[PDB]
Amino acid sequence: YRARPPPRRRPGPRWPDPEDLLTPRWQLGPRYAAKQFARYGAASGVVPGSLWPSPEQLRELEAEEREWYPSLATMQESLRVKQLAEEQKRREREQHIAE
Amino acid sequence: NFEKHPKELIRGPIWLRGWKGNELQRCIRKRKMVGSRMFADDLHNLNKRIRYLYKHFNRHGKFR
Amino acid sequence: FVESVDEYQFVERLLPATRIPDPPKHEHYPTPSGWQPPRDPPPNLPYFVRRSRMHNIPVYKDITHGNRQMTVIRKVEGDIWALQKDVEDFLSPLLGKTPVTQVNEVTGTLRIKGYFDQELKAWLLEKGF
Amino acid sequence: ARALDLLRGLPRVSLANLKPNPGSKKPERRPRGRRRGRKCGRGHNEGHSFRRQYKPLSLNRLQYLIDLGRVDPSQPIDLTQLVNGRGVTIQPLKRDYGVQLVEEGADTFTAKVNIEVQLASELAIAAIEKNGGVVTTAFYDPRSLDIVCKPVPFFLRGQPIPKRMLPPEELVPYYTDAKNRGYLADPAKFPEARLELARKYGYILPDITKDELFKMLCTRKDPRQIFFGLAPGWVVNMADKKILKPTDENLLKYYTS
Amino acid sequence: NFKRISYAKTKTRAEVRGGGRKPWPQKGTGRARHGSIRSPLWRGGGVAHGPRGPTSYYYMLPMKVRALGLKVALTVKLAQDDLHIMDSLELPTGDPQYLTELAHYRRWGDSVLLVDLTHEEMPQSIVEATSRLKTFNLIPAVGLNVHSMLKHQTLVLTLPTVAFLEDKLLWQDSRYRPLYPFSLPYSDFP
Amino acid sequence: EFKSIYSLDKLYPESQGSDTAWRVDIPLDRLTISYCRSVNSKAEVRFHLATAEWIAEPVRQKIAITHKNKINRLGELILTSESSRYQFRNLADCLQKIRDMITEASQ
Amino acid sequence: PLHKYPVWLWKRLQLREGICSRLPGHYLRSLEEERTPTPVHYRPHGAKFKINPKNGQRERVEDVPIPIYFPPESQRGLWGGEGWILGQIYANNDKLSKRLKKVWKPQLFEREFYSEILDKKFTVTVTMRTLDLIDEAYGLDFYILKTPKEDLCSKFGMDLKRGMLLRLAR
Ligand SMILES: [Mg+2]
Ligand SMILES: [Mg+2]
Repeated sequence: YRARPPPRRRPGPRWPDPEDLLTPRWQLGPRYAAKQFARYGAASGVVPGSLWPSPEQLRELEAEEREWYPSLATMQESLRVKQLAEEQKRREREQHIAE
Repeated sequence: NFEKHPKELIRGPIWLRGWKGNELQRCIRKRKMVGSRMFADDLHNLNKRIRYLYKHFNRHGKFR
Repeated sequence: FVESVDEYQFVERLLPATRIPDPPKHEHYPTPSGWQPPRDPPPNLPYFVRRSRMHNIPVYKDITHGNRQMTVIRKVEGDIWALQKDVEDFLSPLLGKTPVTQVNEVTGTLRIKGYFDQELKAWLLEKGF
Repeated sequence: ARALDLLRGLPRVSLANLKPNPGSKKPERRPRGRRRGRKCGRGHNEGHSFRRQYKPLSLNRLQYLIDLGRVDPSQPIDLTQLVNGRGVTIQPLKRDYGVQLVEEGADTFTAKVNIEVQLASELAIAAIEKNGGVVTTAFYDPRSLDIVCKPVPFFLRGQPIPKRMLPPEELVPYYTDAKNRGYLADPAKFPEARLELARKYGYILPDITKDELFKMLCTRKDPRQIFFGLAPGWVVNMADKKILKPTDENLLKYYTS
Repeated sequence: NFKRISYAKTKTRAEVRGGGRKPWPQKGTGRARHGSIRSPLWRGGGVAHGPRGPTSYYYMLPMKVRALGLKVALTVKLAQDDLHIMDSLELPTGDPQYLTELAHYRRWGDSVLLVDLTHEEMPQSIVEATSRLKTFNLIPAVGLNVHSMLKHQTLVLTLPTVAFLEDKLLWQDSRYRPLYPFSLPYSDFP
Repeated sequence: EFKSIYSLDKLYPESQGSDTAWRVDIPLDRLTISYCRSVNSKAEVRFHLATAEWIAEPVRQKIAITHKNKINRLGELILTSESSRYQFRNLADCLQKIRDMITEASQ
Repeated sequence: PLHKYPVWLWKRLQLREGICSRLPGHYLRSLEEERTPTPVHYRPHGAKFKINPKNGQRERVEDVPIPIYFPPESQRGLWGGEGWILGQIYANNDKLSKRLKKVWKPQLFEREFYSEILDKKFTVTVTMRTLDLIDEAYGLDFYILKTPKEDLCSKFGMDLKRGMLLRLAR
């Protein structure tokens, strides 16, 4: 006859049962419902509080920057110090070679 | 209109639904997919043949 | 903290595209880098050439077997043997020897042994269609 | 076209006819027999990984895309433009650098543009400025460049918009000098460089501010803003066609880096 | 070969039951010593190189080429005096005998496959009569495919659905380099 | 718009005007340039040294003396060189060779 | 054929099954969380990401939790979080030698405390590190009040903490 109609998409983003013991951790965590919001808007999602980072996470990001990002002036001062040291070393080597 | 690939339309076992390697690869995928779901005979069996195949690939053959 | 916003025109230019369209008109021919539009109307030659999806003259090289350099026109249509005779005739002054060429009648292609590529593209361009 | 009618000269092309093409697969010889087998197969780099890689963009091919209409000049020429029409592709992996201009043959090249690449030749800067281009060079950090280049997915990623970090110390002096026509240098030092290049290019540097797209040319991209038209920290609600932006003060502060 | 994954298996030199020790006296008798009464040389042991593992042969091969071939087969059915394309697949009657007698009266063929624009919008009378069509079939939009393209003697395409197939082949025509998976949003995806 | 903490409004704090992007010796009208692939090439620039109003009279005499081999039969001084052929590398060390000849004729 | 739920939670499966699943929800929480204690020998590394020594590359690195080889008898007293280590070692601590299996056992001392919360003197084995832990807690009752039972890592001290909690809430 005529077969059942072909596969459709899922009915929007579905949250999983947190009681379900079978679910992998990749689609039931903090960023997972964020992915659900990125799939089905706020139209099926939740309050957008997941979008902004946490204040504790904000301090963590600040620590990450403080241990992972200097200022341009500090880099410039280090470059100036390195250039001065290189020029002094070159002058000393030239004086030693000349003597 | 690109909603879903044929790479999902197959009704077959989740050990091997579309990553078709060698025999040794077939068992490797079977392990890393469903090993914590077997009775102990299947786990010992899959381990046995996995050891066998790992010895089988790089030891004795026609091309060297 | 949250606020609904409608300025997605900046979103619109951020959307990369897929369906590549025909080029905008550069007034002179050839283009600055020398691209061309196919001439209209097409010629009344039984040899027929289509262009690329990305719109160029369909000529390509072929590299194999270490020293094997050859070339082919891919999307030939019509009485392709006429195009083979014409390619031999153009090639006749080019190297002297008769052209070592084979068509792919089911595949609708022509291939000539050897890389005579840029001049072949020129010959197709001078054909205009 | 005799093909279709010549095919019509047979019976209906049933399933009994779909032949593999002659030359499909060489014969699967079981290694045996009187001819093939009697014995059956036996007889009787230190810092290559830390090396940067930058995609070289053929600017003649940029002229091609200009002519072929892959990237129109009516708006800014960014990595968004450089990828969006598939003229030259980037690879975020392999510890890469990004998009940088190429160096051969600017003959017959008539267009106005505003190029933003990681690196380019002084000849490339003069090439842009010969018709009056705009040349700027910031960095594009690894996660940052990866988010930037294929903007479709991160627009639906769900995290808020990241901001581009500054380049590392080795890359810092590169952006710090306007002689490269970069992004992280003195905005007045660029003028003497343009004059010196026009002397070195023998170039008549036109007053591009007098031109019609001067305001379009006036767009020089802000640092730490991968999206040319969007706000730092934002969220592209692609379903409802909305922009979700935070308003929290410490969040604004860490966002305004 | 698209989806079939066979399940036939066997046993190896350690899989089937039994076998750890020397089976019999190796030299006292005139017989042949072995390693086991559970290797593959004896009566009951191993099928030594049989098909091990439930195997699969999926092939997501060149999809644009698959599209062009699907077009090609559609063209073959077009030239073969088979592409009888109807305006709309309405059923003027409810009896399947009406379809059978019209098909013999139309000299269409021994087997028929009619496909429409939308499955929910497929006409109820047509499917209801078609349910007893033991050799004919009715199909939805995406179902026009290759083994189907040989399956009946002829195919009956719906007119707006024919345009839909055309648009599909047109989007198949001149597809640029994919830099994102085409399931997500694009500039002009639908 | 948005301004970074390290934005150019502070990163170049003095220059807040747009015109400092590009705001501003050898004459452009007098000389003639030529490039042609001859693979090989030779790229040249010629100008009438007699009509050279951009050169001082002692400088013009020194040019006509030292570059007398470069002075043609028509009195045109020409200079040709060899690296690569287009816009920025091929025309303007031809111009800069002329300029350096002028500088050497100055002193 | 294959068993449906995974055996990696089979024990956990029984935790929701029957009469034992009628246990208190507080007991379920106390047996459910798995917070880790400070180590006995696994000195903590600095931070999340740090520069590579021989490569100079900013890489994120964690620290390995060394398993605490706990002999049964040490559960009968209030030991520390220390114990023995059943592992191996090289002769000159050099990996190019033939290494042998080795042990790192603790040095305990039988001491006594007199808790006011217990209002009694208990004499048991403890560690000098455990002595320092109690002294830093300044009293055995405050120490019993302070550390987690998972942080306690001892049955007798856990029992003492249970008694102290019962006395305090009583
Ligand atoms: Mg080839
Ligand atoms: Mg058997």
